[PDB]
Amino acid sequence: DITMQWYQQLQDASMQCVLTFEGLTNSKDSQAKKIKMDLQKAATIPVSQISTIAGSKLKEIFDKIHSLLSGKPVQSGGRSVSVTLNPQGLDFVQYKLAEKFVKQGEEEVASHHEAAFPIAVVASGIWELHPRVGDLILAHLHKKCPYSVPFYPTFKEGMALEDYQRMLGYQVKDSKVEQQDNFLKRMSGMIRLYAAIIQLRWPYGNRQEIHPHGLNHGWRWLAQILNMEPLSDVTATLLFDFLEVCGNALMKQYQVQFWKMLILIKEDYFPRIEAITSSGQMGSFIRLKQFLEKCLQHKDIPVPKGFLTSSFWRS
Amino acid sequence: IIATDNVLFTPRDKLTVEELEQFQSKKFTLGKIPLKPPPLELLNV
Ligand SMILES: [Cl-]
Repeated sequence: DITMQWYQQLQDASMQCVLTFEGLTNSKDSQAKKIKMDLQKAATIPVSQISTIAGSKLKEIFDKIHSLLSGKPVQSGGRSVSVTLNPQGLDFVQYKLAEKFVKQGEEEVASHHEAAFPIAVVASGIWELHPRVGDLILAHLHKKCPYSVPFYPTFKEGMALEDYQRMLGYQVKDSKVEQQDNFLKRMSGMIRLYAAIIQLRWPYGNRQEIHPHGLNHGWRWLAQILNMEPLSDVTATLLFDFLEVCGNALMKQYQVQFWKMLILIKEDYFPRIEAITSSGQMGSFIRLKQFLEKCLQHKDIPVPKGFLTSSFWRS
Repeated sequence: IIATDNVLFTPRDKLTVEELEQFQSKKFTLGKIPLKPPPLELLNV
């Protein structure tokens, strides 16, 4: 109840953003469309280039976003863009930026798990400098992936099925819904990105304050899905690829309390999944078990493959 | 900006006795893991 209220706040607060720049997207002029596209363009290219191999280029993208969003001008395709005296453009760019951060976790991190970390540090620093952009990141992240709240959408009477399949996060064309394999991968990448945000912090800038969306939200998420009955394939999947990404940082921060949480899913929550899942869809639960058996006897959770190293920050 | 709570370790005080006794046990209880993060005193158990 406490979480669903907070969920609605960010949701209704994102809806207020959809209306605050009303008329900037609803226009038929040639210039009204030229501004909208040029801002939508100069606010998503930097995030698309985050697939990087050196911190030196990753900082170029960070500043390019910070300049564009703070009021300063930025280079786009052909001509330079600005936002001053574009009160709709400022609130409009925070929306398109926040969604592009999630879209990359949806169509890049799903295919390639390593890309979560360079996207997380950049999303974490902008969230730190602009907490409004971060609340918009949680808004889209939450709706596109309600399992990240976490909350399992419920079977609804009185609403159409397509509207309900939309609730579950399934991608739907006008005719039909996407498959499950393409949907489970999209959901994974979205929480691997989120599991990366709550542990990484943008190094440069000298920030006095706390992490914007701290690693505490990682503890509750695990607590909040393990105190509720698991879904057949989703839970065992999302649970694994969350611990692999944030299990190390959670072990260090919560030393024994995390191990207690790990000797519980092995002893209590694993039997919970055996009854609910048919033999046809055990592929997720088996990889959830292989992942622990190592960690439990090794007394350590491996660092996520793709974590940023010192060599990266010098490159 | 919307209200969001960001505490890494919840203080031992202000915490419910339910959640306190879960953290102090050698094993958790299924379905009652505390939502708030553990406190600073019990990270060495
Ligand atoms: Cl909360």
